[PDB]
Amino acid sequence: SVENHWYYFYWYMSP
Amino acid sequence: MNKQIFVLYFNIFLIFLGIGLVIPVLPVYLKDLGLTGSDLGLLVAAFALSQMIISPFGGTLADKLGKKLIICIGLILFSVSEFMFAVGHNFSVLMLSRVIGGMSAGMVMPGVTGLIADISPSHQKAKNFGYMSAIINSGFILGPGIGGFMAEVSHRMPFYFAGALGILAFIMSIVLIHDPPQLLTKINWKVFITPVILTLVLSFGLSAFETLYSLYTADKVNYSPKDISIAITGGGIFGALFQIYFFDKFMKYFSELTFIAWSLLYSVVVLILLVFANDYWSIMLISFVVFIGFDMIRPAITNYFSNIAGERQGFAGGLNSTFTSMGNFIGPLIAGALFDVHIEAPIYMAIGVSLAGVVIVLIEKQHRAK
Repeated sequence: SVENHWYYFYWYMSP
Repeated sequence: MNKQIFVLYFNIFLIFLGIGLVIPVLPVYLKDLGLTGSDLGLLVAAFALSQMIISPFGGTLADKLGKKLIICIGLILFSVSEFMFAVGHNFSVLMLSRVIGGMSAGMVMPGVTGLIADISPSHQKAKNFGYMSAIINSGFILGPGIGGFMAEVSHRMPFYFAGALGILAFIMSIVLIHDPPQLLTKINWKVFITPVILTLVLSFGLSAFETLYSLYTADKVNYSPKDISIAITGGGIFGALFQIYFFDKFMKYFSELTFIAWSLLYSVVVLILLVFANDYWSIMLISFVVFIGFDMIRPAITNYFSNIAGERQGFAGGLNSTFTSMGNFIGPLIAGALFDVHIEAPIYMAIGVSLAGVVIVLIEKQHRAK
């Protein structure tokens, strides 16, 4: 699903 | 462009105007009631350290609860923080206000970056990042530029104005915005080192110069805040104009590393030229030159990050912000102590950090060539 998750200090895009 | 992106950029700009507001007044603030330069550096250092401490928790919270709500709460806390600064009278209340403001900034920014990344497709994850960089630099430069100006009448309302601006940003953002783990292990982090040190250097130099300039020029030439205002505004405008209207022209005839090295040499020479100057008009002219020098490096570093990251632009955009905060925290804290031990020491450390950057550029380039 197009949605971003937050790791430490940066966002990363779901597959 | 959709207005939502405009307001998301305006939030960044407001945060970095808050981070830069204090500098114009800095001498008269605490050399009228009996403080020293150490705490003058410590104030802005506390702001940036609060930002650093708080960004992870704020990011995570925002991810687990929402972005618009976090952004609005952040803006509210920033406005409250900035209004608290304008009513304090001792050092502890000012320290608490700066820490609160750091908190608001560090839990604002993750929401704004998340929303921008969520609204920009894969074809706009570079142009919008460049716009973010540009807005951050413009806000940081123009913070003092406007904070000096209205300080001349009713001294204690450049934070009143900032508070009012902040609540306006709050209400505009809530009304208009229509928004109802092992990845590291793979990473070699053996190429990311030199862009990280370069952005650390650049942030250190810019923040330390901004911190030391007001104190030095008020001590030697007895600058009123109007003079510091006009110097910083002119500097920033000249640098931004030279950037926008000649960057593409210089890229055709150099490489990124050589461009950065020559810009750094230009910066280090203009700093000593500033040291030797002892006149009002002279030191007024040197500001334009020094900001022209400092405005070139940042886009080169952003392009370097973009070209090395490849697909995962978020990682580079996060490292850039994290180490920009690192520089913004470590610069003024050292600069205050250096201005305490001597008068010309902060410029000497600026020289040193710039030459450091030159040397790392040189070594990096040498070992890529070999």
